[PDB]
Amino acid sequence: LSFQYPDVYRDETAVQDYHGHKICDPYAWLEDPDSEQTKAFVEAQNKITVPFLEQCPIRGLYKERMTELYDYPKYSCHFKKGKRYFYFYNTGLQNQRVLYVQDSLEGEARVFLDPNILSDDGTVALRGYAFSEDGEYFAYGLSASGSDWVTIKFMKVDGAKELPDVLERVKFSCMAWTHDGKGMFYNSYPQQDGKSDGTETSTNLHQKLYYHVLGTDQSEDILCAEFPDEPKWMGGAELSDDGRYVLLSIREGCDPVNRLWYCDLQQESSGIAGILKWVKLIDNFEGEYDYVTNEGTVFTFKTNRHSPNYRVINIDFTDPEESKWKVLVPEHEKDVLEWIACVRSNFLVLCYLHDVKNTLQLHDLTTGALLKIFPLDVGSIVGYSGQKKDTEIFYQFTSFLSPGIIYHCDLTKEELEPRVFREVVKIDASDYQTVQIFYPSKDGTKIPMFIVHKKGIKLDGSHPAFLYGYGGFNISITPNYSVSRLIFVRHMGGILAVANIRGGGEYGETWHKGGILANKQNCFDDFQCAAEYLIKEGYTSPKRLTINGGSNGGLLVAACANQRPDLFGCVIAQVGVMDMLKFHKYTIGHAWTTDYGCSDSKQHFEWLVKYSPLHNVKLPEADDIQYPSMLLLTADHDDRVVPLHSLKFIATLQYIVGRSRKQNNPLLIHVDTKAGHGAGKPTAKVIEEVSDMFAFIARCLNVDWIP
Ligand SMILES: O=C([C@@H]1C=Cc2c(Cl)nc(OCc3ccc(F)cc3)c(=O)n21)N1CCCC1
Repeated sequence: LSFQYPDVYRDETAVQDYHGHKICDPYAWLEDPDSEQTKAFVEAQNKITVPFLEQCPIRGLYKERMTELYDYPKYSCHFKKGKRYFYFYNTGLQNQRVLYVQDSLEGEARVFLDPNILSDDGTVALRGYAFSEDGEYFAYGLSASGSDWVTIKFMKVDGAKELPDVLERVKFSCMAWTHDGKGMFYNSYPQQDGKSDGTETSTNLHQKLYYHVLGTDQSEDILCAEFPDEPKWMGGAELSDDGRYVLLSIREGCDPVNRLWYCDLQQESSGIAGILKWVKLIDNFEGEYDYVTNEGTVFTFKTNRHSPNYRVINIDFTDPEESKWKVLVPEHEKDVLEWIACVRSNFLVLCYLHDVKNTLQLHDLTTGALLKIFPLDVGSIVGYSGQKKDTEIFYQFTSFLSPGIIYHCDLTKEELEPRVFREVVKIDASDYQTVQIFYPSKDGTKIPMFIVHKKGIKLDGSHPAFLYGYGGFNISITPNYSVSRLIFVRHMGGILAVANIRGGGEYGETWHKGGILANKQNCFDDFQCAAEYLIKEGYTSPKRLTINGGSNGGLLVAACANQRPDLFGCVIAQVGVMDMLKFHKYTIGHAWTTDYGCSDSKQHFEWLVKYSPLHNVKLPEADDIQYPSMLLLTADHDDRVVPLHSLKFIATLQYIVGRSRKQNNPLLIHVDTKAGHGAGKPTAKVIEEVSDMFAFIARCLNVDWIP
């Protein structure tokens, strides 16, 4: 190799006992982000990775092309608040998109909130916001350096006037104004020792629900709900459309279930003055209940209660027993109800997932009957606006081969006419083909996969491929426009693939349950079978195949590298969960035990230890097999998945596998600064990251640039 791996001390005395099973953790010390030892480790690692990537002549070519092609106007849906319209817009290469305001759709827009002026490198980003019911006041969250921590600030909308109000210690928070305009619900965590900036690893427990009265200090905020005996519970508030009820959704973890309590605000003795008079309508974690709208005491919810593909029910608060609920929109046999919104008083907009593609349609609130289908090409809905009081909808559609397009429909009209509102890269979609196939996994289950490539290629195994997966947390991986991936097709001759493996939401809760807990290994088997399909069918060959995933997808590709190193040429794991025995100890990791289990349980430990990437690094038995080239990407403010996961994993890879004489493929990490898990990352950093990724592939697989 062009470089030498850093010295990394092994604490051979570090052992944890798990129900009698001893696990050695010689790099446990990398769990302390503040030590001189850990800082020295990160610096030494970056010092080998950066020259390796930057020496690849493809990196500069890729970066230039990405900078050119990503430079196109990006608009969000318009949305109306009070008498004004708002929308986000990026002129092309701004680090953060900017919020604009206008007095009508025809009116001249002006800047309302520009996050770019809050830093010099675009690393302060918006994270959550809420307008008051009348649209005259505005709360917004700010996150620095990509941390999940939020500071909430406030503006008067008329004149875009900054207000003094500031809320600290906010994380994983609701933002909900009471319709009297007096104040806003939000969540905070109690003060903790050490840092709260995203570089700490401290577990987040005892989240509370507070109410902030506009024009007061945070110290005076009213505590409205707390769960002293249930440190993991998190209670989010929303107001009913008529302003009468606070609905509290209590969550215990990342499971699609919640308790649902309500407070009739008219029944408070003296306004919001302390713990509210909660009525515990649904006081268990057996199902999800997501508020859509109400008409008096009849409340409409999206639910998965006895309905793994989701359905719409009405619960009457005056007769709340489950036998009495009405099924407004029954469950479909295969299509998953993703979300539903009430608009124009008595319409419902329903978004379904049909074989991993979105559909959109309009239903009647009173009967649930279908009224109108909104035609879409094959792709995803990634934005929507239209509240109960609104008389129009906007929605944003995206696909693999065309950028986002915004549609508008005036719902006041007899003849409903969905029309293009905003359409914008100077890329010919006709040069590419997209297909969806279904391949059998190990157990026979058919798994969907999308494949995108240049039209007319020969399936002779000669092409480099980029195979992406996630597989968890009920997240569905649906088509989206990616300039970075298309550059790999056009300028590196590549084939793109996304495998819709189990654990995701693509086929509802049964699909999710097929990739969790004792069945987590299904995710990895599904993904390995996707690779085998691409190889058998002649799209690629193992030495030419790159796999990529982020977060739970980082776990995916890391486990696959350990289990089938022969199947892959290159692995890029972004912000991955690698220590499956300790993940629950840090920040919000406790919430993930609903998908993974927890090593505190003897039963769950036996699942986890079999696939935990950190614990399954092993030299391939066969002399002709080495590990694939591997690149781990993380950042120093990733407080979602603390970076120790990647630090410990790369130390282990370099020691166990990197020292072997047969290992010639590099095993590298890069740890970025002023960045976190990914949300809110500035454009400049996104461009650098994708350039790093495709330079790694180019160098490791010796791929030529195609001008
Ligand atoms: O980030 C996550 C998961 C997946 C989506 C998500 C969200 Cl939206 N919020 C998360 O945390 C906030 C939260 C909010 C409410 C709640 F009930 C539990 C957690 C969260 O942890 N997650 N990881 C899972 C694998 C490693 C990272």
